[PDB]
Amino acid sequence: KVFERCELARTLKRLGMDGYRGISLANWMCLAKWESGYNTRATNYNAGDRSTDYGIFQINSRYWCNDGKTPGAVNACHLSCSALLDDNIADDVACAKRVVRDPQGIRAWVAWRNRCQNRDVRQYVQGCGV
Ligand SMILES: [Ca+2]
Repeated sequence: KVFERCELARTLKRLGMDGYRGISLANWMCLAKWESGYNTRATNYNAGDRSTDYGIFQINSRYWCNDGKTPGAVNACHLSCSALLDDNIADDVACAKRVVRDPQGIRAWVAWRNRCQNRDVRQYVQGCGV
C-alpha cells in the first residue's frame, strides 16, 4: 500500500514514534520518504552483500528479519522479512524501534544522514495535525 503523507504521519504518532529514543516524528517521515516513498511493498536487493531491504523503512535482512537467503544473517526483530511487505506497519514500527535501540540509532540508515540530518524537516509533517 502507498501511504499519503499526512495519513502516515497520523499513523506513526498513534504508534508512539514521536520522540522515540529522541527521534522526532518529522525525522521518521523523512526516513520513510527517502527509503520507500511511503510504499509498504518496497524491496531493494543489495547484489554487493546478498542482503535485501524490506518495506516502508527498508529494514535490512542481514540483521533485523529472516528471509532465509541472506548469508551470516541474524533476525534481531524476530520477524519473517515477509511481514514487512504487507499493509500493516505495526510490526514494521516495532522493528524500526528495535533498530534505533542499537548504539548507532537512526544513523543506521545512510539515507537519513544524506537526506535528513541537519535539515529543516518540518515539511514532512506540516498540515498533518500531528
Ligand atoms: Ca507489516
